[PDB]
Amino acid sequence: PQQWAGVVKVNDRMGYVTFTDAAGTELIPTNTIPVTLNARMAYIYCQVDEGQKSIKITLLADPTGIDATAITTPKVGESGDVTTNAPVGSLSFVSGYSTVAPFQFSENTIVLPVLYRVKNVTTTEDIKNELAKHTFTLVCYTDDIKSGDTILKLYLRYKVEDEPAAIAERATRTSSFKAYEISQILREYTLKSGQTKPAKITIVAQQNEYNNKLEDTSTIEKVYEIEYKTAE
Ligand SMILES: [Cl-]
Ligand SMILES: [Cl-]
Ligand SMILES: [Cl-]
Repeated sequence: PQQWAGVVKVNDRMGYVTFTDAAGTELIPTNTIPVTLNARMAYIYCQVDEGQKSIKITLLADPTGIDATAITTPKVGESGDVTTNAPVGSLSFVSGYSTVAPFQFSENTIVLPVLYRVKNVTTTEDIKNELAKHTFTLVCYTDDIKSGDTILKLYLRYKVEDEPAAIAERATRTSSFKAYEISQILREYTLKSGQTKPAKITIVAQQNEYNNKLEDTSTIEKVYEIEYKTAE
């Protein structure tokens, strides 16, 4: 009974939820309690049921939604823009037998692995409340897109909804995947560049390997690359 965890698209199949992996295989839950996850994208932990385009699975944990917001705005300081107030640890961590970095899920979706620092809380309610304070927004500044541009550059804007000193104290290591539907971004990129698709998407992050202080001399900028692929 092979086991697997990973990022999947969430399907609404006439009211029942199924999933689709990055290879395009539909994963059909056979759990006796219905899946009720309301997300566009998810992280699941599962096993393949015995008796082998669709595979029946048993979920081994409650599915987790991982949707995050991608926006376009013309430049820094305009409507919808977000100001970073915390550094990530990295946009990479260990998944399976290797490290994973920002990657392409489908023509419409990309995924950021985020390694970051949270407050040390212990009640289930508190942990859930703490996690909700962290928002990872990808921003495309459309004024920066010029005619012919083959590179789509996105800024990770990471905001913690807490006071500056409490942000600085966070030290508990956490990992999460964040999935971004980027069709609207791609549409705007096409209109400004005249290109049908970018050769690559770049993700620009403020990260700090040592502490959670944004204005620390250890905070660096790091650019992660995604080679953008299509069936066409
Ligand atoms: Cl569920
Ligand atoms: Cl509790
Ligand atoms: Cl570049």
